[PDB]
Amino acid sequence: PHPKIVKKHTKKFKRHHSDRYHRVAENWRKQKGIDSVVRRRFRGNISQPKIGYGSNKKTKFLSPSGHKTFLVANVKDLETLTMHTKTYAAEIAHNISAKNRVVILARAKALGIKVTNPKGRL
Amino acid sequence: AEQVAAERAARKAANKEKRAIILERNAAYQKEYETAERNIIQAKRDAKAAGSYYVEAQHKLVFVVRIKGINKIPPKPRKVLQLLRLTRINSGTFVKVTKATLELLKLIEPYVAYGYPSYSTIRQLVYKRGFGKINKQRVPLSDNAIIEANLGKYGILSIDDLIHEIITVGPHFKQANNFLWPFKLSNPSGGWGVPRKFKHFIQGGSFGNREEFINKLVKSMN
Amino acid sequence: PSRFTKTRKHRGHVSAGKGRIGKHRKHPGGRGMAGGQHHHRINMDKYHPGYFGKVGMRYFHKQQAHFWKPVLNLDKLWTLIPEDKRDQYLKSASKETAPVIDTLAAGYGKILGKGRIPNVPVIVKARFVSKLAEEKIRAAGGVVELI
Amino acid sequence: GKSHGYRSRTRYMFQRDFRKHGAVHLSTYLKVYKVGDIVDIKANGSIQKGMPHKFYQGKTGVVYNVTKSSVGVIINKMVGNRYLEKRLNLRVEHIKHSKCRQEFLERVKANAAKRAEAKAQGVAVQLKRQPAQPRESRIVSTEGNVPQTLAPVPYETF
Amino acid sequence: KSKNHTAHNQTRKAHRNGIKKPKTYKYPSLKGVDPKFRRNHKHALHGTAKALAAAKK
Amino acid sequence: HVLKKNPLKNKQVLLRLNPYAKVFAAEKLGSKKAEKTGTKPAAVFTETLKH
Amino acid sequence: IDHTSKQHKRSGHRTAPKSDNVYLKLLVKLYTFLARRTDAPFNKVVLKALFLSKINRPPVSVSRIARALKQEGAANKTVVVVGTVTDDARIFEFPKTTVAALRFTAGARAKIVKAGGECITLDQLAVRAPKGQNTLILRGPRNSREAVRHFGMGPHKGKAPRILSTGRKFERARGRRRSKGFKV
RNA sequence: UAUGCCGCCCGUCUUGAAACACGGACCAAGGAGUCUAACGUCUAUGCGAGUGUUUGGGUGUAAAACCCAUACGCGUAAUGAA
RNA sequence: AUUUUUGGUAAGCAGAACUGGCGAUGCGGGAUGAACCGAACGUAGAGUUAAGGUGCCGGAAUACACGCUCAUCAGACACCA
RNA sequence: GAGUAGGCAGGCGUGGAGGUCAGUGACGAAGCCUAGACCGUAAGGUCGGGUCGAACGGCCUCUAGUGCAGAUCUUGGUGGUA
Repeated sequence: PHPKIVKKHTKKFKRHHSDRYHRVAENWRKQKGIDSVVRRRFRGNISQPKIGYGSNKKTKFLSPSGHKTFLVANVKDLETLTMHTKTYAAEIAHNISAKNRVVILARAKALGIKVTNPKGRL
Repeated sequence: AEQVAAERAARKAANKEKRAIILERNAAYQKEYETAERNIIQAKRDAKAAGSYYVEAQHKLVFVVRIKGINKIPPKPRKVLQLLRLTRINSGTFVKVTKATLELLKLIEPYVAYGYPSYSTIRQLVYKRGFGKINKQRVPLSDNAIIEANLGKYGILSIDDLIHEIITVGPHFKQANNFLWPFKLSNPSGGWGVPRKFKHFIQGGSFGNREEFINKLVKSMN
Repeated sequence: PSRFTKTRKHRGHVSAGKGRIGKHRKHPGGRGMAGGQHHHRINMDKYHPGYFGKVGMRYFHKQQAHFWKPVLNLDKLWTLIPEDKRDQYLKSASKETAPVIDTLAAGYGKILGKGRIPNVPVIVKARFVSKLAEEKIRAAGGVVELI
Repeated sequence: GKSHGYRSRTRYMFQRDFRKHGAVHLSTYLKVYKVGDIVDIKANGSIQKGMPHKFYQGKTGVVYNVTKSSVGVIINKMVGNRYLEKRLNLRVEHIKHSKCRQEFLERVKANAAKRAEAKAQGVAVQLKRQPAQPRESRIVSTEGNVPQTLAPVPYETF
Repeated sequence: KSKNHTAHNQTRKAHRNGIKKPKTYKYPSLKGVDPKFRRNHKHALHGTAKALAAAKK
Repeated sequence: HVLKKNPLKNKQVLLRLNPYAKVFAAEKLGSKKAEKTGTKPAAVFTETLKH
Repeated sequence: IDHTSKQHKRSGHRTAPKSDNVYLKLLVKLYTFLARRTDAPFNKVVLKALFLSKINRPPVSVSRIARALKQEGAANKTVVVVGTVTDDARIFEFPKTTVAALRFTAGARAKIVKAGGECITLDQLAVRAPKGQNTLILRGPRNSREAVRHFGMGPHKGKAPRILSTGRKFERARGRRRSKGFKV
């Protein structure tokens, strides 16, 4: 059980002029200009990251499922979330071979741990 | 370890005798107010019949509410408003009328509205917006136990005992008034009337001494 | 540790903490003690009074080994005797078992008289002594043997 | 150039007074000054020795030193954002006693008399002072005082 | 070409962190007080010290 | 105290603080009359009022 | 919201030791507990003195301890030093005492044991005196460190100039004697 | 993507920049408070009337680690031109 | 920038005094504007107001009430044109 | 609970270093591409799909030639004018 999850600002904080120029990436960067409309916060410009947007501490790090994501490499690592099945969701690491994913998903369902990735790697 | 029909029942018996003291006190204050009105009203009628006018004793309580913003206030009024604890707009305090206070109101006139707070308006304010200073930490009263904890030293044991020591300027007025946190009022219900506030009330503005019309304003702002 | 330096915390901010008007230029006062009498007089006269001008007479080829004379107070005099044999002297030394403190081997020129020594004959051997040093050693009941 | 001399801007203040020129009256000298006594500073331009700076003219301090023809006064001198302890050396014609401190030092004895009296009697002393209280309820009587109905005036030249 | 002098913002600067009284100790500065009063006062206080050192029995 | 309720309504925190709230409501003290057969107009006040 | 004071100003006092010492944190843990529960003014003093830094816990000498027990009525109290207890070979007589320090020096440990006394910790102290019953809290002199004689140098303070060489030719000529210009 | 309303181009010097003030066509990569001798403050650590092994010797699984004598620097006394 | 004020015919000029502001400041209003008015700002909901307005653009009375004005160059909101 | 210049604190990311997870990996490391997904106020992190083919990572610490849009910056490449 959890309180109904709200996120005060869902959409990403794209860097100013990331749309305008290719040299500029959208990875958020504070506008430190002396005349910057984004820094000075004029009516109509983008919104900046402010701590006030911080997610509720009871809903923080929970997925839509309501499980804190835990990266898992092997069965040894999966076998730590045994008494923590209501709490976490095992997620197999990106670099794990198909045969090792066969073993983890077998063990995951055998213990009753929810997984977000495979899929079975067809 | 019983301590369910001994300790619980003991302090319940203590609570009941205390509420019985508070009952007869609130009955005494109701009697004190109703006869004190009747006396002043009869005195006015006695004088009219005699053929000789009756001057009502100069008001000894004023309720001050700051109607101005915080930007562009000069050092003199600014610090006077820091001493009356009106550090934001629609902040209310009480002040006992003396020479040392009437001259502060002359200084800060353009930043506040003040007047003579009725019994009713005082009662509504201390009920709905009763907050106390306890280890500063501004704590809502909600219980006459919290008053008689901090102000029981001075003899006030209730909400209606506190409202008494304000409405009738007591020997422990300073203590009761400084205990009360500066009232955080909202903007008035139907507005101010007054197209432009920051003229003096007499001109058709709002700021300064509105003798009895503060009561109306404050209830609207409550 | 480069990673704790505020240089790492400065990356992004235009002027690197040195301001937009000062600009951080090469030498906007000179190069070390420059203008001490001119535009750094206030800092020189304050904090460093006596910097400028000469005082006293010169000494050509001043060997610091002539002026050796390191000092030992009487509060520290008894600390020279080793703790193995110390207490046997400090409890009834008394004339003919009066201990011999050679202060030159200990590496002191003069003995000065700051401390109160215990009332014991404490035969002291020092190159130099104060008037109050030899007073207090004779008072305690010892002597100063010059060497 | 600009003038910042010792007795500069002091035409009218070290001026003597109208028909109070000439000699100092002898009570000035017969007056006794002791340490801890609060004294004013006001120069007598007729006397041009141990005279205070125009700053200290009007100030009030407390006597710290006493010598032949002169006292020593401590004054509070604000400079920038902080007061200093300014020690003057004033000849005795440039100072006087402060009735400020005289009216306090008699109120102390008036309080001492009130309390020492009312300790062994029926007590309602209230030793503290209170400001001008809002005036109490009085009846104003119109017996040979039937109010005069005033009206505002028409305008007229001269 | 420049300007010369203004006492603008100088009060604000002073009052921000400052205007402060010199704290007034008991037993004040007995320096620049009449030297012969001092010369005597020492011997008076030394006398009072001896008189209470005699009183201690 | 998770919530400041309000004495002036809810009726319960009004009966909690100020137990005299019962007696006031029961006796109808907010609607006290209670006179008169005086009755004392004036003599000169009325002439100085009208004029 | 005309703020009277600085908003979000820290108390300006240490609430923990910047020391990461395990055994000091175990000692702080004991005294944060006792400070909270006991309601004896002693335990608040010891908690703060444990937070204090090397410059503000200067070494209390045995000679200073011997002097503090020379006092009449306070001759059998336990000597609470929060910091080092150093040796002083200046004195010869030392009495039988119990002293609760953070650290002792090999010389200080020798002298206190030889007199016949008991070298205590703060937890060995706390187990016998939860309220600091019959204690004598001492502090070494703070304003004796060599850095403090340069604090607030100016004319005419009589404070130490920050220098590296101390003879003539080094900060005695102009502005330290009326002969060469002026004095201070 | 449409629609209502809002939104001048950033960086810079500047009392004041959307400026008819300067740099910038575009992109990738490289690209600017470093190290050192000597020091002030504050803090941590050791030992504490002392302290500092490492210039050097002994030793070694070999530029490491481990051990160590005599000095020496600073401190333990200041003030004087002397 | 209001107020006191010097030089100057004067200035969006030069120089002072006290205070408040911009600089370093977004937001509601004066159409637009660094400085004027109102209010100073974490992220949202609800309620109420400030200055300013409520024919239409444009959220809001083509509201009520007593008068004045007819201009072949009407007049229309302080700083401010 | 505003904020330039500025200070301080808490973290995000990079090349290496010591230790550890008997970590991942030719049944596919790293790299790159992705109007797919999830976490984080953010710096960023994680996952799915593709291409690819030989290495790489989490955490506790050490260290620095450690983070780019501007410098008529450097080198290389590319344009609109056409």
